[PDB]
Amino acid sequence: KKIEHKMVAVNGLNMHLAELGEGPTILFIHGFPELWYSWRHQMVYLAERGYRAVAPDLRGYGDTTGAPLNDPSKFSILHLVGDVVALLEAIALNEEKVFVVAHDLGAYIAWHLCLFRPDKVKALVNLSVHFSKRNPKMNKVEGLKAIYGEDHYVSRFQVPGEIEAEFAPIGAKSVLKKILTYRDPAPFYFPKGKGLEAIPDAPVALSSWLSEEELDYYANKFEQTGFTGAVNYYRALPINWELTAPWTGAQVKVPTKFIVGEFDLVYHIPGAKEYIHNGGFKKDVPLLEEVVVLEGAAHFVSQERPHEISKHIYDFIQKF
Repeated sequence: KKIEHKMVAVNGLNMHLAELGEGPTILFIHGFPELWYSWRHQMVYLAERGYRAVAPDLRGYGDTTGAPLNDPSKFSILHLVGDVVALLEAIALNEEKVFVVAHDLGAYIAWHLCLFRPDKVKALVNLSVHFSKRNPKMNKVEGLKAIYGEDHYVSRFQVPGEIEAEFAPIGAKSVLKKILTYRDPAPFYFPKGKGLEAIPDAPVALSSWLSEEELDYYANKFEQTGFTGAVNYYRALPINWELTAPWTGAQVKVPTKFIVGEFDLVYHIPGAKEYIHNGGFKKDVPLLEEVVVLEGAAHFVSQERPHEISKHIYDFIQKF
């Protein structure tokens, strides 16, 4: 009937889980700066078609508690995959393998889940963030800084306290509205002191997919938690690069479908389109099926194009 919420002890956290439906499990993993709630439309669509949809708030987000906000080292990709493995052990006890659907930093987590524990995943649908072949020369923060400079969001998120202080006088609702409705293919810039002024606005009609009630759901949660938990994922990127050196040259061996919006800023990182479409991606992910690009859509595809995303998930997982 209705979406059920519970709290589950996992990997030192008290994790909030939302759940709908009965049948084979699909784990949904949200992105930045989002919540379990970003999957609202898919949960309904797949539950109606005989699956059990489960979507947690990740470490540092929403109603999930226990991670120390003052130590970004506890938001490493090893901690995060640890969370997910523990979650699956707690909530999918009689399914050796489950389906995984993920978006943005959720997809970053999912790629590493499949590297570390392919035995847990039956098939994967990842949105927005393609596999990143580890660059042995430098970490991702340094790479993106070399391209886009110091005001690039990844660079600005690095120093603890700074982006939090930038957002404080603006309020969570304005920050989330600006990010959620963003449509330009350039990365976000947060120059010191300029608030949201360096972020262009699209015509209002292009965000009619986001109701005021939906926006308020996010704004209310983030008013309470703040942004430190979410931003700490980016502060951990340098250590993530060091910690993942053992998987140089390793392939993801799980059957995979990848989907991205035409206007997604990640899709416009220099080299990404080449990697995705011209063979590199398929080499790292040998069971990657045909890549899907959603024409006229931007980053938040699960909410902007819910039917297309829901159906793409259903059609993929039905093959198994």
